[PDB]
Amino acid sequence: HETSYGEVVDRYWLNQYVLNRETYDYDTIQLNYDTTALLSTAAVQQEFYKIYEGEDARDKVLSNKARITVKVRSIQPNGRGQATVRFTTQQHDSTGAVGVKQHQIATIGYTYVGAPMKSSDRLLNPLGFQVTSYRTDPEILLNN
Amino acid sequence: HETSYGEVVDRYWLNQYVLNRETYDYDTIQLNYDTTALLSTAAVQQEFYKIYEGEDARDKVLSNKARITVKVRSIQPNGRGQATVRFTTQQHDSTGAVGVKQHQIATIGYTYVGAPMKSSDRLLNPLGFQVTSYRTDPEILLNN
Repeated sequence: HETSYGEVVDRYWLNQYVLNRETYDYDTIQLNYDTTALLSTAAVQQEFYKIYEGEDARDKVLSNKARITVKVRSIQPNGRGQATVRFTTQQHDSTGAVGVKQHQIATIGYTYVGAPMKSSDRLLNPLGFQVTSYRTDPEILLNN
Repeated sequence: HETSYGEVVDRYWLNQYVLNRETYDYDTIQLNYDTTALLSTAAVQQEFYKIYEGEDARDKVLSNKARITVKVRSIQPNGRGQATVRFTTQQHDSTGAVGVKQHQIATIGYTYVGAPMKSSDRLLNPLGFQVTSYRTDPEILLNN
């Protein structure tokens, strides 16, 4: 139960993680941010929080004047606690300007630590899913 | 695996159901509505959809001019496929008018039907959680 809960359950949590972390939408940002934090180890929390700190904090810069919309294309767990997630992001400014679609890959380390101590956390993270490492990179696209 | 996945997992799904079904928030209604539909049997879907149909359709009436905020207080599964959920609702109009807090009980029948056929559904409902019956009633409050 620590390493994996099988492909379907691991994909559920990985999907929830990528969607909540990579989406930028003022309408849902409280939920997206809190979900991402809940599902991250302390070290990954600190990495994520920096996106929302400082002069370039994403919420300060985008405000309610742009959305970053995320489409997950595939999720491949290796069954050993790592996964890759292929996803696209695209920024839509409230003015109607649309950015170029970005093809990305998240490389994710994860584990399940057991039911959280606090009832409130346990209600939203029953198995103690925790992302232990997270990075994103451009996808390789070999055109023919 | 059909009747229950244990208290912690059943509470996760029951909580998600009540929050998504009973919350009214224009900012999250697409997600709330779709989640509720996904997690309901066809018969329960038809009951839920009626809230959003006709002249008194809740989205038509409240628009983006009010929110109904939900606080779940307790969730008691019986381990046999039924649960009660104690929750409060309170309407906040965008003007600042606030309604009286409503103390409610949801009586819920549920089951798990297995991984959905469609990949898209399976990513959001990995175990095939399905609400098979759902009603809400005022909570009994015996004051002393």
